[PDB]
Amino acid sequence: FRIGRSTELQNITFDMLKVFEDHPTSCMVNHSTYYVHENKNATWCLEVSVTDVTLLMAEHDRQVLNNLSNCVHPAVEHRSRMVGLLEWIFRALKYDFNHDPTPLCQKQTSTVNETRVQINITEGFGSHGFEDTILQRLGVLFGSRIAFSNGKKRFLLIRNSTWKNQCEMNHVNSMHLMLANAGRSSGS
Amino acid sequence: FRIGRSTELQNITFDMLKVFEDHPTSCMVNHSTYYVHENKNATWCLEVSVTDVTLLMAEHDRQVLNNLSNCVHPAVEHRSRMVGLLEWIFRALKYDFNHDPTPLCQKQTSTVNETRVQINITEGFGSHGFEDTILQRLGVLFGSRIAFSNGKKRFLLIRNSTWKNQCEMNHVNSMHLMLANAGRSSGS
Amino acid sequence: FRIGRSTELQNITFDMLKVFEDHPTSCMVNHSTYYVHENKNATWCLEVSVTDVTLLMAEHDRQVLNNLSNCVHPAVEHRSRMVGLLEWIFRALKYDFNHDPTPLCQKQTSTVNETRVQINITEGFGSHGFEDTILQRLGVLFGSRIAFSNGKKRFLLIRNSTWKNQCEMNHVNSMHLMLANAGRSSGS
Amino acid sequence: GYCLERWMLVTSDLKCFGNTALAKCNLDHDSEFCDMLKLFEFNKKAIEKVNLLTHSINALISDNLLMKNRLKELLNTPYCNYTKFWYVNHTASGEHSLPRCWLVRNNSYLNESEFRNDWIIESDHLLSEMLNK
Amino acid sequence: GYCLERWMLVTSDLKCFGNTALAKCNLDHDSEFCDMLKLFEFNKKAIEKVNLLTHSINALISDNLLMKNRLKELLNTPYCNYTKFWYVNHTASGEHSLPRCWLVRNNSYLNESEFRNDWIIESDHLLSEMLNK
Amino acid sequence: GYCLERWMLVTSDLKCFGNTALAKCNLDHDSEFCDMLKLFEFNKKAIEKVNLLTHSINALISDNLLMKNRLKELLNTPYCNYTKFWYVNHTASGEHSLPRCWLVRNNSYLNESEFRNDWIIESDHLLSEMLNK
Ligand SMILES: *[C@@H]1O[C@H](CO)[C@@H](O[C@@H]2O[C@H](CO)[C@@H](O[C@@H]3O[C@H](CO[C@H]4O[C@H](CO)[C@@H](O)[C@H](O)[C@@H]4O)[C@@H](O)[C@H](O[C@H]4O[C@H](CO)[C@@H](O)[C@H](O)[C@@H]4O)[C@@H]3O)[C@H](O)[C@H]2NC(C)=O)[C@H](O)[C@H]1NC(C)=O
Ligand SMILES: *[C@@H]1O[C@H](CO)[C@@H](O[C@@H]2O[C@H](CO)[C@@H](O[C@@H]3O[C@H](CO[C@H]4O[C@H](CO)[C@@H](O)[C@H](O)[C@@H]4O)[C@@H](O)[C@H](O[C@H]4O[C@H](CO)[C@@H](O)[C@H](O)[C@@H]4O)[C@@H]3O)[C@H](O)[C@H]2NC(C)=O)[C@H](O)[C@H]1NC(C)=O
Ligand SMILES: *[C@@H]1O[C@H](CO)[C@@H](O[C@@H]2O[C@H](CO)[C@@H](O[C@@H]3O[C@H](CO[C@H]4O[C@H](CO)[C@@H](O)[C@H](O)[C@@H]4O)[C@@H](O)[C@H](O[C@H]4O[C@H](CO)[C@@H](O)[C@H](O)[C@@H]4O)[C@@H]3O)[C@H](O)[C@H]2NC(C)=O)[C@H](O)[C@H]1NC(C)=O
Ligand SMILES: *[C@@H]1O[C@H](CO)[C@@H](O[C@@H]2O[C@H](CO)[C@@H](O[C@@H]3O[C@H](CO[C@H]4O[C@H](CO)[C@@H](O)[C@H](O)[C@@H]4O)[C@@H](O)[C@H](O[C@H]4O[C@H](CO)[C@@H](O)[C@H](O)[C@@H]4O)[C@@H]3O)[C@H](O)[C@H]2NC(C)=O)[C@H](O)[C@H]1NC(C)=O
Ligand SMILES: *[C@@H]1O[C@H](CO)[C@@H](O[C@@H]2O[C@H](CO)[C@@H](O[C@@H]3O[C@H](CO[C@H]4O[C@H](CO)[C@@H](O)[C@H](O)[C@@H]4O)[C@@H](O)[C@H](O[C@H]4O[C@H](CO)[C@@H](O)[C@H](O)[C@@H]4O)[C@@H]3O)[C@H](O)[C@H]2NC(C)=O)[C@H](O)[C@H]1NC(C)=O
Ligand SMILES: *[C@@H]1O[C@H](CO)[C@@H](O[C@@H]2O[C@H](CO)[C@@H](O[C@@H]3O[C@H](CO[C@H]4O[C@H](CO)[C@@H](O)[C@H](O)[C@@H]4O)[C@@H](O)[C@H](O[C@H]4O[C@H](CO)[C@@H](O)[C@H](O)[C@@H]4O)[C@@H]3O)[C@H](O)[C@H]2NC(C)=O)[C@H](O)[C@H]1NC(C)=O
Ligand SMILES: *[C@@H]1O[C@H](CO)[C@@H](O[C@@H]2O[C@H](CO)[C@@H](O[C@@H]3O[C@H](CO)[C@@H](O)[C@H](O)[C@@H]3O)[C@H](O)[C@H]2NC(C)=O)[C@H](O)[C@H]1NC(C)=O
Ligand SMILES: *[C@@H]1O[C@H](CO)[C@@H](O[C@@H]2O[C@H](CO)[C@@H](O[C@@H]3O[C@H](CO)[C@@H](O)[C@H](O)[C@@H]3O)[C@H](O)[C@H]2NC(C)=O)[C@H](O)[C@H]1NC(C)=O
Ligand SMILES: *[C@@H]1O[C@H](CO)[C@@H](O[C@@H]2O[C@H](CO)[C@@H](O)[C@H](O)[C@H]2NC(C)=O)[C@H](O)[C@H]1NC(C)=O
Ligand SMILES: *[C@@H]1O[C@H](CO)[C@@H](O[C@@H]2O[C@H](CO)[C@@H](O)[C@H](O)[C@H]2NC(C)=O)[C@H](O)[C@H]1NC(C)=O
Ligand SMILES: *[C@@H]1O[C@H](CO)[C@@H](O[C@@H]2O[C@H](CO)[C@@H](O)[C@H](O)[C@H]2NC(C)=O)[C@H](O)[C@H]1NC(C)=O
Ligand SMILES: *[C@@H]1O[C@H](CO)[C@@H](O[C@@H]2O[C@H](CO)[C@@H](O)[C@H](O)[C@H]2NC(C)=O)[C@H](O)[C@H]1NC(C)=O
Ligand SMILES: *[C@@H]1O[C@H](CO)[C@@H](O)[C@H](O)[C@H]1NC(C)=O
Ligand SMILES: *[C@@H]1O[C@H](CO)[C@@H](O)[C@H](O)[C@H]1NC(C)=O
Ligand SMILES: *[C@@H]1O[C@H](CO)[C@@H](O)[C@H](O)[C@H]1NC(C)=O
Ligand SMILES: *[C@@H]1O[C@H](CO)[C@@H](O)[C@H](O)[C@H]1NC(C)=O
Ligand SMILES: *[C@@H]1O[C@H](CO)[C@@H](O)[C@H](O)[C@H]1NC(C)=O
Ligand SMILES: *[C@@H]1O[C@H](CO)[C@@H](O)[C@H](O)[C@H]1NC(C)=O
Repeated sequence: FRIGRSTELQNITFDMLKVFEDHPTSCMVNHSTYYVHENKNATWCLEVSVTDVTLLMAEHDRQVLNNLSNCVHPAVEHRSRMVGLLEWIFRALKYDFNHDPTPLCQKQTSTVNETRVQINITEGFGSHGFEDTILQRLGVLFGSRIAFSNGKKRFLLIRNSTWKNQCEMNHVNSMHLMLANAGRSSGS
Repeated sequence: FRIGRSTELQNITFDMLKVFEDHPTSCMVNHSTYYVHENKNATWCLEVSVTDVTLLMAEHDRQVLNNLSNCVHPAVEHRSRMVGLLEWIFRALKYDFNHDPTPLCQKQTSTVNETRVQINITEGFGSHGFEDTILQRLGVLFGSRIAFSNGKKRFLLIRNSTWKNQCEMNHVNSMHLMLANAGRSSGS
Repeated sequence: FRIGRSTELQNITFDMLKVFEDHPTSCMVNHSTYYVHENKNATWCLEVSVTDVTLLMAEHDRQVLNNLSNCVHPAVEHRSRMVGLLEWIFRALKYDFNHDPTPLCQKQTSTVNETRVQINITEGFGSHGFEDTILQRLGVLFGSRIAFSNGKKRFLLIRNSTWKNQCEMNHVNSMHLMLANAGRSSGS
Repeated sequence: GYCLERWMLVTSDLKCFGNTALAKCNLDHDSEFCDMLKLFEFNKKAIEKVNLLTHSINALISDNLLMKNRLKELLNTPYCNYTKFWYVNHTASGEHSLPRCWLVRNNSYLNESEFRNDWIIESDHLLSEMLNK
Repeated sequence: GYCLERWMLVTSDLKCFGNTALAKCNLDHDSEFCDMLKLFEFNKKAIEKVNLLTHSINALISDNLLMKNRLKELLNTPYCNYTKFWYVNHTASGEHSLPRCWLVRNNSYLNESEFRNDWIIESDHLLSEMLNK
Repeated sequence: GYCLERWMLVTSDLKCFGNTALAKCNLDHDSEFCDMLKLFEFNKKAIEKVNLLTHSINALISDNLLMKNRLKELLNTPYCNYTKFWYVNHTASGEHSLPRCWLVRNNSYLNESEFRNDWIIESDHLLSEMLNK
């Protein structure tokens, strides 16, 4: 770009693959569905969704009270990594385990082959503004605008799925996630 | 003010009403009594006091173990907001729920029509310096000098009351409270 | 040092004794053994070690679930201070009591006259990277290089001992510890 | 530079500060005026729903500066309470300095004489910079 | 000053920025380019095992600046996404300015005209500093 | 400017640094000397009871700088351990530079030659600023 007779406007574009290859990253398919990836070469991922349908009921499923690792089947090959990524998500959500609603996860004898962690963000289940707090966290984490939208049941759901390149790595989301988990260990 | 022949000393005073109308604020009546207001138009408030008399005993009243919302009667119209303001106060105190003494709140069948949350800050009930930690937090939060004073029983009490304009909004206290609760939702 | 004909290189060395006399400090004997001192005149200290031998078993000893103060005998003269220093260490380790493995401490009827707090940092006991997280915290806290070394059982052990001048006060370690415990009370 | 709205001030006057004075805001980390300007700018763009003040309060307000002022207040040392700010203004030219805080002791504003040396040098500093350009 | 490696950039060119431009990095707290440069330098010294990026991410990346850009994005205001940075470069001399961020709205890079006033003054600023030395 | 007390130093000499050198403290975020001065000032006003060092430690000490130095130490890179600081001092005039940290590798102070380029430019920088005034 020719600004003047002797001055030019130039640009540089950074490539952040090498810096954030081996660290957890996240991506937004749409304003309700998000994906968290432990590392670029992981064959599994965690899906974070805002849903209107209850999938886990308190009458039949376990609640997470300092036993999140039990929500993953003992026969999963990447069980420790999946529990670690769940903790990374939980710390990225800035979850208050003293005051926020107790998360639910699936029963031990579930027929479905996926690990589900459910948070009830319906108005009145938690303290005032808990739904808004979570939605604004989703906006800060994944760049979502779900919060900038108009009493029905609503949940934040974290399930495990196979990595199918549902998005492209976003190093801003990586920075937000890593900032929320500063001091932890990442990079193998 | 005439500094010199061609220079003047001028001042500006800010009005912070519009910025902090809709956010929680706090005020200090005296070095022992403090008031937390959810918003300017709230008809209710939370009183934070440093008292020398036990009001709740461990033998007859409930202890807060991740069930703070139960300390508010289900028939209160602003129950969710009051629980939210209690959590805002608790996060502003920088309370350590793993190590700090367990708060007490009133029994379900209490005759008194107010919700009381009591923290025992008597020397020896908690770890060394817990009383000093809480008193210095009160100084940081409300500008109190209670800490800069001379083994008797002492408690930090949070009760609910009607807003009667016991103080004037202080945007420095508002900033301290909001900084302690960064990322939460405030403003309706 | 004569830099040039009219310029000299001069130095000053600071003495941080008076600033950090009355605050908790820590020191590193070697890359596995560390010592935490409540104050310069304390006759007792807390030893933090990385060991390969199990000293407390889950089958016979208590686990720390919001009752750390119970790990100290009620007849110890500096019981409150020792519990306070334990909390300072725990906050300095950036311990996640929701997700990190539950610490073990000795039984009430232990014959040994020392209070032991054990954390299992063996690979697979906790989430992925928990051992690396703890070892890098040890590096940040005490300046240790234990993390920069090569599946056997490994534990982080905190015991109480008599102060025998095992090290010299290090005000960088003091700053790291105090930064991890900002807002607490220290200095009598 | 920046011209404040009527509702931001209590004097009911049109106050606008030039870009030369406000350029010092990035350089200085101990300016409470710049922090209050950041709050007013954020609230201004917010007014013109969800309120995002909790997410931006760390970016707009320096926690360390607020903490220092609170600790100064607790020890009865003169402190900033973020309400009144003084500046030096060349009457004829209209050039002014970055408004500094008006300190408080014993729930009372510090008298002008009590920080005379503060507003002499600043005045002089202004009268020096004017001659540099 | 600092010359970036091939893998740090997508243009496959040797880009090096002089110490005169990079000296402004400490002065400016709102430079995302400087943060990205700190990140690249840390990763560079890391490449040449344990990864210490979680401990240094606060020192390398300003949380407040990232938060401001995210809040700007959530409100559809032009924001920095930390990918493309523009600078003004005197073609003959080779002197350049500190690369500023290339803002984004609606998932699209801001057109050059849309920040023309941004790269006019900067260009002028360069052409002024060149004459001061 | 600031004259340190006897108990703050181990040399048992009257050391005072002028306001010209100390004015750079606000500008520089990577000065550990300025942080140690802030600690000594706070402790000085504390000595002349409750100790408020835990509340002010974030305002006085930069967490990012301490973290960077610790990470440099863990990787055997030269680091600041906040103990010894070197400065350049014009013997005749008495004008000096802001004391920089004396780096350490392998539990031993870096030799003067090993940072010769550090104290040449600084010396030169001083000899330049002296001629600007
Ligand atoms: C994380 O850890 C928590 C505990 O900290 C686990 O939650 C517990 O789950 C167990 C079983 O999974 C529950 O135990 C069941 O309790 C019933 C009665 O509980 C009363 O009290 C609790 C309050 O604690 C109320 O929630 C509840 O409504 C009742 O009022 C019993 O009916 C159950 O009996 C079952 O076992 C017996 C054999 O022992 C069988 O005969 C029965 O048919 C039946 O299967 C059972 O004892 C316990 O209530 C839960 N506690 C809480 C606080 O919720 C989570 O499961 C765990 N999560 C993970 C992921 O590991
Ligand atoms: C998302 O997360 C979920 C749970 O967190 C994972 O789903 C689990 O996946 C594991 C495998 O990793 C499944 O475990 C395997 O199940 C097989 C069949 O299970 C039956 O087990 C008995 C058999 O009668 C009955 O209870 C019932 O019929 C079950 O259907 C077994 O064949 C497997 O065992 C084999 O391997 C093990 C380990 O090598 C050997 O010890 C055995 O001998 C045998 O060879 C194994 O147990 C588990 O069932 C799944 N959970 C559920 C709830 O169904 C997802 O895989 C995970 N996805 C991703 C992408 O991470
Ligand atoms: C938040 O949640 C906590 C639990 O997490 C609640 O605290 C519990 O409160 C219940 C009742 O409110 C208590 O249950 C009572 O326990 C007595 C025996 O408890 C022994 O063990 C506990 C240790 O857990 C000791 O503290 C205690 O001293 C005893 O050694 C029983 O005597 C009680 O019986 C009552 O109910 C029966 C009917 O079931 C009646 O017949 C009796 O007359 C009597 O009314 C009762 O079971 C429980 O001990 C408390 N736990 C703890 C850990 O303190 C809080 O109340 C709750 N707070 C809020 C605000 O919701
Ligand atoms: C500070 O916080 C406290 C508690 O956190 C609040 O005090 C409670 O206030 C609520 C109202 O918000 C009270 O609830 C009402 O009580 C009335 C009388 O209670 C009696 O209930 C039965 C009747 O026999 C007995 O247990 C006993 O005699 C009680 O005294 C009822 O008339 C009310 O019910 C009416 O309204 C409800 C809801 O609309 C209807 O469903 C009913 O049909 C009926 O019309 C109601 O239950 C409660 O009692 C108070 N608590 C206590 C412990 O006394 C304060 O109000 C609060 N203050 C502020 C400023 O926030
Ligand atoms: C901090 O607080 C925790 C609780 O929050 C304490 O941990 C408890 O410790 C007590 C005793 O110290 C344990 O109680 C014992 O439980 C046994 C059965 O427990 C079952 O369930 C638990 C799950 O909660 C499982 O861990 C366990 O394996 C069992 O499945 C009983 O066998 C024990 O009986 C003992 O007492 C009776 C008299 O009452 C005697 O007759 C017996 O011989 C025997 O001595 C006993 O009741 C309890 O299980 C522990 N809970 C947990 C969750 O671990 C920590 O001790 C405490 N720590 C400190 C430092 O204070
Ligand atoms: C590191 O931390 C540990 C524990 O956290 C401390 O060890 C404990 O130290 C205390 C003293 O501070 C010991 O308590 C004393 O024990 C003596 C003997 O204990 C016996 O008690 C009965 C007697 O039959 C039996 O259970 C058994 O034989 C025990 O061996 C008693 O003589 C002491 O009592 C005396 O003093 C008390 C208080 O003044 C008086 O009330 C009594 O009348 C009497 O005069 C006292 O109980 C305790 O035993 C130790 N723990 C263990 C597990 O052995 C370390 O001291 C601590 N070290 C540091 C440097 O901090
Ligand atoms: C998630 O939280 C929501 C919000 O609290 C829960 O839904 C609520 O469930 C309660 C009962 O558990 C419902 O109360 C019932 O309301 C009807 C009136 O329509 C009445 O017939 C019943 O007697 C009772 O009062 C409440 O209406 C309902 N709220 C909504 C918006 O549907 C939900 O159960 C929670 N789910 C999980 C999995 O935690
Ligand atoms: C708040 O914490 C204080 C401080 O621990 C508690 O008061 C203390 O209560 C214990 C008993 O629970 C008292 O011990 C008793 O002391 C007397 C000696 O005077 C003796 O006769 C008894 O055998 C027993 O040892 C202790 O003295 C007392 N402390 C004070 C300063 O009074 C208080 O109970 C706690 N209250 C609540 C509501 O949590
Ligand atoms: C940023 O600079 C790049 C060069 O690094 C510009 O891309 C070139 O643009 C010219 C002129 O249109 C083309 O002839 C070249 O083929 C382009 N090269 C490449 C590698 O893309 C690009 O236009 C600039 N981007 C802007 C101004 O947004
Ligand atoms: C800052 O301090 C001044 C006092 O120096 C406060 O001004 C007083 O405000 C109260 C109402 O809160 C009035 O009744 C007084 O008349 C005012 N005094 C003066 C001298 O103007 C001001 O409120 C303080 N602001 C904060 C946020 O603490
Ligand atoms: C920064 O924003 C630009 C868009 O302005 C993004 O560039 C796009 O990247 C996607 C892949 O993620 C490509 O499909 C598009 O073609 C790119 N568009 C342009 C105009 O180059 C860029 O990815 C964004 N970076 C981040 C970290 O969000
Ligand atoms: C900073 O590093 C120096 C070494 O370069 C340390 O100085 C040593 O201090 C010990 C006592 O702790 C003495 O035994 C040595 O003789 C000293 N060596 C030298 C060369 O002076 C200094 O203690 C370190 N400070 C900190 C806080 O780590
Ligand atoms: C503080 O100022 C008040 C206001 O007049 C005065 O009465 C008081 O004596 C002063 N000093 C103290 C220590 O309160
Ligand atoms: C406050 O300072 C002014 C200086 O302008 C002086 O005239 C006035 O008397 C002072 N007030 C008091 C109460 O000392
Ligand atoms: C944003 O940009 C897209 C891209 O073309 C455009 O379609 C859309 O209308 C713009 N505005 C909004 C509000 O989405
Ligand atoms: C983008 O801006 C450039 C100015 O260089 C202009 O030529 C082009 O038409 C613009 N693109 C659109 C889609 O408006
Ligand atoms: C570090 O310095 C010590 C001190 O003499 C020396 O013995 C050692 O070889 C050096 N290198 C390493 C890698 O320890
Ligand atoms: C340290 O550096 C000085 C330069 O002043 C040199 O004379 C001395 O020999 C060096 N010491 C060692 C052990 O190399």
